[PDB]
Amino acid sequence: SVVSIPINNAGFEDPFIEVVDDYTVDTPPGWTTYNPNNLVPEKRTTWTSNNGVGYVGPGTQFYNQLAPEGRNIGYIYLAQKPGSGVAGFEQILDATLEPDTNYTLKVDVGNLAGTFKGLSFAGFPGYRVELLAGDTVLAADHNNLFIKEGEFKTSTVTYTSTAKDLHLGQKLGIRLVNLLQDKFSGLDFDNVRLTAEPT
Amino acid sequence: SVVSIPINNAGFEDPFIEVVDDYTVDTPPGWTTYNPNNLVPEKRTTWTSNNGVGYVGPGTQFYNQLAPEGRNIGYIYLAQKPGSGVAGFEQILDATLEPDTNYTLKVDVGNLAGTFKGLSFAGFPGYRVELLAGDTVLAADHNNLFIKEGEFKTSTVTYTSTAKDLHLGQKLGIRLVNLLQDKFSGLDFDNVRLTAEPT
Amino acid sequence: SVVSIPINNAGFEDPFIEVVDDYTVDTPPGWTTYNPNNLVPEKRTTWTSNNGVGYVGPGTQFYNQLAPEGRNIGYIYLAQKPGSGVAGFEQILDATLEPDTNYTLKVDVGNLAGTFKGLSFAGFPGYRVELLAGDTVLAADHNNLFIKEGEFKTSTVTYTSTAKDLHLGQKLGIRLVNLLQDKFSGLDFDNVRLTAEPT
Amino acid sequence: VVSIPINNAGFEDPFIEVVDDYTVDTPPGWTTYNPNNLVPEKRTTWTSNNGVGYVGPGTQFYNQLAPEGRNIGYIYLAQKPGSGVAGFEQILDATLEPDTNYTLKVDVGNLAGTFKGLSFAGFPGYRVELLAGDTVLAADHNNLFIKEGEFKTSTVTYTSTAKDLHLGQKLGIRLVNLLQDKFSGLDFDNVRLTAEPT
Ligand SMILES: CN1CCC/C1=C1/C=Nc2ccccc21
Ligand SMILES: CN1CCC/C1=C1/C=Nc2ccccc21
Ligand SMILES: CN1CCC/C1=C1/C=Nc2ccccc21
Ligand SMILES: CN1CCC/C1=C1/C=Nc2ccccc21
Ligand SMILES: CN1CCC/C1=C1/C=Nc2ccccc21
Ligand SMILES: CN1CCC/C1=C1/C=Nc2ccccc21
Ligand SMILES: [Ca+2]
Ligand SMILES: [Ca+2]
Ligand SMILES: [Ca+2]
Ligand SMILES: [Ca+2]
Ligand SMILES: [Ca+2]
Ligand SMILES: [Ca+2]
Ligand SMILES: [Ca+2]
Ligand SMILES: [Ca+2]
Ligand SMILES: [Mg+2]
Repeated sequence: SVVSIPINNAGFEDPFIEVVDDYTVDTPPGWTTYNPNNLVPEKRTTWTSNNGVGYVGPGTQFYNQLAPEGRNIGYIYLAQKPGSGVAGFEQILDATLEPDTNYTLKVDVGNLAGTFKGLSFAGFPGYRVELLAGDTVLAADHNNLFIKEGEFKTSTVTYTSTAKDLHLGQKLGIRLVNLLQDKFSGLDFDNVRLTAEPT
Repeated sequence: SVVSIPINNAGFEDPFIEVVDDYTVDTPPGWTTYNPNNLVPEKRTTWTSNNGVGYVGPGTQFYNQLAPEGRNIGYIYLAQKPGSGVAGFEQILDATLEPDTNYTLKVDVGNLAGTFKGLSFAGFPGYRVELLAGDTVLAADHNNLFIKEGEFKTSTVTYTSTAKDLHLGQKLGIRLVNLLQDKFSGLDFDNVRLTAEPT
Repeated sequence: SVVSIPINNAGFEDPFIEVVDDYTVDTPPGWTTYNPNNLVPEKRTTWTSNNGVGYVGPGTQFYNQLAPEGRNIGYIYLAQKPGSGVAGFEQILDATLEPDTNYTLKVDVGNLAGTFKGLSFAGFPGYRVELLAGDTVLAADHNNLFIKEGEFKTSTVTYTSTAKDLHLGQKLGIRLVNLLQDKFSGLDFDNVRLTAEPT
Repeated sequence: VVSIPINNAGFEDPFIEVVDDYTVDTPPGWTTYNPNNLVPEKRTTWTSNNGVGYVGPGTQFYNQLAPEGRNIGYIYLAQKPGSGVAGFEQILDATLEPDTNYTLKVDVGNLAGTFKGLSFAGFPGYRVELLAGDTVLAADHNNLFIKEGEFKTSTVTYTSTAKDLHLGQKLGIRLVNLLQDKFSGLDFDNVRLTAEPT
């Protein structure tokens, strides 16, 4: 009855990282950088806004737990001051909106904890998880969960299509967004799952 | 330890409406028209985009139930084509954002049903319910409930403040939004409730 | 020697209306609702039989002309099925029927045109314009003029009193009647004029 | 311009031999329009009545001969003004057609003089109606001023449209005495109904 919709690099496991708490600063394969406010430069450093993957592995300093799934999470970090805009990840899927279907989008959202190289990761920028059809946002979870420092929680976004939806046949999309509402303005995501069930 | 946050005209019971299925075309008292795309004119007619209150009482042609609370609901109707923008209701409260507090916003959202002499009320434009602090959207439910033709369902939006939140001491706010993602592009709200509970 | 008999609100200009195609749903001031079949309720809505005044200004969707006189017209719309009865406007004048006098009553009658979101204004219910003395209809034009969609035409009713008329000294009166013989079952009136002239 | 057929349109049936003589029974081809039961089944000279009258050479009642042929059709109502209305009705075989301008004409007579001590001064008012089914499409309710001893031609106009509700219903004619005043007799003659494209 309930069907899994394929998503590329849904657990950010690509690329493989060898040393715990190491990370990349380039867009994860299979994802695009959602950049409506042009906060993330094409060429990144550890100083600029950036995104990529990080290995949340045995004895990680940043969390009270391992990655929700496999080795890695996907992160978005924004250097600009709170209120300067939003950015994150986007992926347009091969699947299209079908009529009389219940879509359930689940993503794990992480609030980084601790102190590293004299930098405090206390605080949280807010998140939004969006399900798209074309570039319409069908349904979204704008920051409803409370996520304690050093944990992940599962966001759930749901849409139900009717027989005559205007967006039928448009490609489904997912956006994972750093709201940059506060500092520390890094946000982690993991284990994106999307299911469809005929109504 | 749960506390009610007072909201003016929270069930749109002002003004009194005498005749079932009658309605106003002016901003309900205590509310303002959220109008970021200027879709709703200053001077409204029965022919234009409009908002107001509407009596969903015994014998309603619009619903398979009465108003969620009292006699009336607040409606926002947009005449423009899907994707023209959004509009709805906004109210800024006296209450301010306090630390270590779980805020819970609930609102009933209505999908109007039926026909009238060639007019069709089938379909639904999408909703979003927002909790604000100042100009910031702290949390929002963007269209996650599926709502059948001729029913209301309760949307719940939640935010939890920490001790160090950047928006502490700013005025809480509520926005009820017609997404205009499809037609028929009327949307109803009722029974707005906001509670605050120390963590 | 042609004298014009004063009629209150003869051109439906009270009340003043700001917005083109806006309208009241209350009997126009100076008039009463002629309601022999009780088709028009005391409290009217968008969904009921109604009457009132309507602003036909530059840009109106209803007519290929402006109002015959000033800004406004007086309208009567009947929701009930054709054959259900008649309704409209009546005004009893201060003037009385005098002997050996030619009476000329003129009124412009409007047939609405067009379409609104599935609603059609195509068709016309028939009109009757009546000159009264007391409760007696002295003369009436029952639907003799062909009125094209989106235009007004002038109806003229004539009565010549003799020295021995049964009704001498009775109060003159005017009735503007929606016949409800077909649909669309709204029609409009404007610019009511009554003159008296010694024979 | 098409002539729509009407039976006994001139009230020429029945033939009357003596000038100013008359019948007191419903003219052939017509029915008595009687919504208020003012006219009895059995009529005398004292009751409300209807019939035909020979307005021939030297007629006492008019300044002219019948508008058409020998006879007119009359309606007289004995009841007091305001008691109601009565007259003649005929349903035709022709039915309402769209995009058509219908013109109904009838001459309407205001009887004059004194006869056996009765004054015919005054006039009850008239209404000429065009019908489709039992709907009055159009009517002249007493718009003409008719002088004592004259006939004047009443004209009733209706224009049909493409989606008229009454398309295909039988056309009909009513000639009505309004009983608004006395003397409360009313005469008609020369009923003509034409049709032409819009
Ligand atoms: C030098 N900068 C800019 C601010 C944060 C950052 C990091 C460098 N390594 C990191 C590892 C984990 C989280 C943040 C950083
Ligand atoms: C916020 N930033 C900036 C650079 C890397 C980083 C991480 C966020 N979560 C992480 C988990 C594991 C390793 C690194 C990061
Ligand atoms: C969508 N619109 C436009 C005008 C009023 C209307 C209503 C919506 N809900 C209602 C409930 C009761 C009465 C009217 C309305
Ligand atoms: C048929 N109806 C019912 C409600 C209003 C209306 C109008 C008719 N002519 C009008 C001219 C101007 C404004 C409104 C109307
Ligand atoms: C005896 N009565 C009472 C009512 C009218 C009448 C007439 C008798 N012959 C008539 C000839 C012409 C007109 C009227 C009458
Ligand atoms: C008003 N009444 C009642 C009985 C006869 C009648 C006539 C009316 N016109 C007439 C013309 C010629 C002859 C008789 C009548
Ligand atoms: Ca992972
Ligand atoms: Ca943190
Ligand atoms: Ca309410
Ligand atoms: Ca609906
Ligand atoms: Ca006017
Ligand atoms: Ca029309
Ligand atoms: Ca004849
Ligand atoms: Ca006479
Ligand atoms: Mg309150």
